[PDB]
Amino acid sequence: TLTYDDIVGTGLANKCPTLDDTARGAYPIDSSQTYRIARLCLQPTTFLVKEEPKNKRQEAEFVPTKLVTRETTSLDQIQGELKVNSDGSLTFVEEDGIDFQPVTVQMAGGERIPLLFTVKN
Amino acid sequence: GLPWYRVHTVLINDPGRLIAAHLMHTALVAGWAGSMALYELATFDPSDPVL
Ligand code: CLA
Ligand code: CLA
Ligand code: CLA
Ligand code: CLA
Ligand SMILES: CC1=C(/C=C/C(C)=C/C=C/C(C)=C/C=C/C=C(C)/C=C/C=C(C)/C=C/C2=C(C)CCCC2(C)C)C(C)(C)CCC1
Ligand SMILES: CC1=C(/C=C/C(C)=C/C=C/C(C)=C/C=C/C=C(C)/C=C/C=C(C)/C=C/C2=C(C)CCCC2(C)C)C(C)(C)CCC1
Ligand SMILES: CCCCCCCCCCCCO[C@@H]1O[C@H](CO)[C@@H](O[C@H]2O[C@H](CO)[C@@H](O)[C@H](O)[C@H]2O)[C@H](O)[C@H]1O
Ligand SMILES: CCCCCCCS[C@@H]1O[C@H](CO)[C@@H](O)[C@H](O)[C@H]1O
Repeated sequence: TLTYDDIVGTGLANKCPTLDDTARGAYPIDSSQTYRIARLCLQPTTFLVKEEPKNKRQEAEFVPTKLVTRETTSLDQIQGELKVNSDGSLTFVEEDGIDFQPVTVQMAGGERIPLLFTVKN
Repeated sequence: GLPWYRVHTVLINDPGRLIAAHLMHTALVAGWAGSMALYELATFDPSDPVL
């Protein structure tokens, strides 16, 4: 466990926690109890933007972009109910958290594309 | 004195100033190439090599 001072300025504050190769187990769901996601974190590694060509009949592709707003893109500290359904599916219902980031990326040639990268609600 | 259409004949017996005039010509042509390319880049739409 690193402290703030270990981390400040490294870029690690924008990275989600990882797990070891060894974590290939199974977390039991006991339909008797209630559950929560206490922390959800999402860390974008790629932003693609769909091109808008001059005619349909060309399937438009998603293309790579360049991030210009730095290491400010991650969603985190998100929490909420983890429901157990009749059919044993689970449903996450987001309640709160740092669940959005404005982001600007740039297309080849310079066009800037701001977006509100989010999982709100 | 020299007619207007002969002014550059001063260079015929002056190798150093001939080289200088050549260099200037060369500077003008290379500067043109540079300027031309920038104007083209400032106006070129790269978004459709098809049509
Ligand atoms: C490659 C081009 C070039 C070079 C290297 C030379 C070099 C020379 N000239 Mg020649 N000359 C040129 C082109 C050139 N000239 C042109 C186009 C004209 C017609 C205007 C002349 C008319 C001329 C005269 C009347 C004389 C020379 C003379 C000479 C010598 C002394 C320098 C001088 O007085 O220049 C004078 C010439 C200029 C300063 C050219 C004027 C600049 C023009 C109008 C372009 C403007 C440039 C500007 C930055 C861009 C405008 C953009 C636009 C959108 C408005 C030297 C051998 C002198 C001498 O040695 O005679 C024995 C002399 O009396 N030249
Ligand atoms: C590499 C090519 C080249 C070179 C280095 C020369 C060099 C020379 N020429 Mg020749 N000439 C050429 C090609 C060339 N010429 C061509 C293609 C023609 C047919 C168009 C001629 C027809 C010609 C005549 C009829 C005469 C010369 C003369 C001369 C001498 C004096 C030039 C002068 O003072 O003009 C001074 C010129 C000005 C002050 C202004 C000229 C402005 C022009 C007309 C329009 C604007 C030009 C513009 C800047 C062009 C740049 C574009 C580029 C692509 C050409 C000099 C030795 C003279 C000579 O023999 O003296 C003894 C002479 O009477 N030339
Ligand atoms: C090793 C011997 C040598 C070499 C390598 C050259 C090469 C050259 N000469 Mg020639 N020349 C020579 C011997 C040589 N010359 C001798 C012994 C004489 C009798 C004195 C001449 C008389 C002569 C005349 C009258 C002219 C040339 C010109 C040229 C140039 C024409 C192409 C140009 O401008 O491209 C474009 C240029 C480049 C792409 C840049 C190249 C990098 C440069 C050369 C580095 C500069 C540093 C260097 C230390 C300076 C001395 C260079 C000098 C050896 C050429 C070119 C650089 C013409 C000229 O210079 O036009 C502008 C020209 O008018 N020469
Ligand atoms: C192979 C390629 C080539 C060659 C052989 C030349 C040769 C010449 N150039 Mg250079 N030039 C070139 C490529 C070339 N150019 C390129 C790519 C550029 C960048 C645009 C230039 C830009 C340039 C400038 C700015 C100048 C030259 C000049 C010259 C002349 C210098 C020697 C002289 O005194 O002639 C004496 C002049 C003549 C014999 C008359 C040439 C007439 C041409 C061929 C026809 C154009 C005339 C027409 C009436 C002009 C209308 C233009 C108007 C609408 C604005 C010579 C004829 C200089 C010159 O003309 O100085 C007076 C000059 O100022 N050139
Ligand atoms: C000094 C210096 C520098 C800078 C430089 C520069 C910036 C330059 C520029 C240059 C340029 C920018 C140039 C330009 C040129 C141009 C030209 C030379 C043009 C010409 C034209 C003509 C000749 C035309 C003709 C005509 C007409 C007009 C019409 C139609 C017909 C015809 C085509 C005939 C640096 C920093 C690098 C460093 C070293 C020092
Ligand atoms: C060493 C020194 C110095 C130096 C200086 C110099 C060397 C300068 C240069 C100068 C120069 C040498 C300049 C130039 C000019 C140029 C011009 C004036 C040009 C014009 C052009 C044009 C006008 C163009 C047009 C066009 C074309 C051609 C094509 C494309 C289109 C367009 C239209 C864009 C000083 C003093 C700083 C001081 C310190 C020391
Ligand atoms: C060495 C000498 C000094 C160097 C200066 C000369 C460089 C000139 C050419 C470089 C190419 C860039 O050229 C320039 O690009 C931008 C972005 O596409 C364009 O800019 C234009 O489109 C963009 C859309 O993305 C708008 O944000 C902008 O308000 C508009 O004017 C210009 O119309 C173009 O002229
Ligand atoms: C001599 C230095 C040249 C200065 C270079 C300008 C940046 S490069 C420039 O960038 C624009 C916007 O991204 C592009 O649209 C354009 O196509 C490209 O030429």
